[PDB]
Amino acid sequence: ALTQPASVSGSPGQSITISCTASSDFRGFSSVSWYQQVPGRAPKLLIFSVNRRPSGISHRFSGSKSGNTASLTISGLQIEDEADYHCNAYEFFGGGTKVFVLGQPKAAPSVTLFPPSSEELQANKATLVCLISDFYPGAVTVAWKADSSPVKAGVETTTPSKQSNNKYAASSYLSLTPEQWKSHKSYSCQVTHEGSTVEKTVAPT
Amino acid sequence: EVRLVQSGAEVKKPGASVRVSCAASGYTFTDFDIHWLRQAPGRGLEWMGWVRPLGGGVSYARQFQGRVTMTRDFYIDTAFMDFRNLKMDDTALYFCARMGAAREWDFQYWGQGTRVLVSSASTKGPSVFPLAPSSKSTSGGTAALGCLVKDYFPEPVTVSWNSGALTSGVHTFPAVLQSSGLYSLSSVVTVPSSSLGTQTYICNVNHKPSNTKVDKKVEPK
Repeated sequence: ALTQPASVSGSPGQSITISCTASSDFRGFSSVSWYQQVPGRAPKLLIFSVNRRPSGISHRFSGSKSGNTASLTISGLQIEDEADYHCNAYEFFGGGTKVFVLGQPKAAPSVTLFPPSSEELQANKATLVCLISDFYPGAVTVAWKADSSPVKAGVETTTPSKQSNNKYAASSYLSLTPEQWKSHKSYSCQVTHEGSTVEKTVAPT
Repeated sequence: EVRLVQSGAEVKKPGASVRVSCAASGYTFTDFDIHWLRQAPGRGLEWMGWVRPLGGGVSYARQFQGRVTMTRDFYIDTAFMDFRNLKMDDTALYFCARMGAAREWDFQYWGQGTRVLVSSASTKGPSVFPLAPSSKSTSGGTAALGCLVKDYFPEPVTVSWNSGALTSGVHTFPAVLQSSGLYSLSSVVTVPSSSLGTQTYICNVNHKPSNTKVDKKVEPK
């Protein structure tokens, strides 16, 4: 019964604020806690009673409350602040908020497209593998094309994950029958990132 | 000094059971309840219940009553969460947690998390297909070749090249989850394009859950 924004973006040095709103009927909302969590890892308590912070937590994190709405403010945004943030009051938790820190210059993706191997076609299967890497930020739109027609069915795209060099990578797979692959002139993996597009094409030849 | 250590990841079929332990240390075990929470994929945290080491009292959210049993062994300061008759939507990252000394529902101490995957899929070794290099995968002085590690379950697989002798240029991408419940990933290595006719390239795929190891030679085609 706690509502948080889906995401909040900022650039280093700025101050951002994440809200946590309870229902109108909520009598215990004065003991709000805030947590930082790298996805897949244990949360870390940041603020635990509107504004109290444990020992070892940066003073750049501060909490406040105005009626039914609590707020976590991050002063002097740093790249290390890029994580998920959760609020809770008693057993009730918010949905979580993804925080993005735009701390790198824009970087165009490199796209590599592999056709189905003949060894997979012999098994009467066919997979097109599109690998996207070294782009920043991590918001790409991947679109597949059969000849020039958009393809919706059979596509599976991962969410962009960070690499060692702080840039993102992702992979998109197009599953099709061998007859679908051999009956078209070509297939294309179209990657659009920050208004620019990189397109790779393969043909059953 | 305060530590909460949970047991390892689990993979189950709908209708099976699972026991997750939480070994506590660094404080007096009977002074704090041990809470249990879970995080579904792409979702927030969800409180499940707690167990009281002193006396063994428990409390549960409604949707877990009748399927979740929380206990403790106070001689070894370990709490247990028994989840029976699992459903597919019980797939989550499970946490045990302890409140801070303020005891104001501020979870200052968390276990490292336990992955519980509930899927109707069964263990399956991967099919390894070569991603052969061609003129449409070369970038001047370098060429991209790889291996398609297709339709395995569950995670993970590890991929190396030439028995670990090939390190630079290797990029193993995170796996994708097909709608069939099976996983697939790709592993590509950037190599000098002049070496395509002389150097042998072999990806070594290891899938411990199925006890399967595949060595796939990749050559230009």
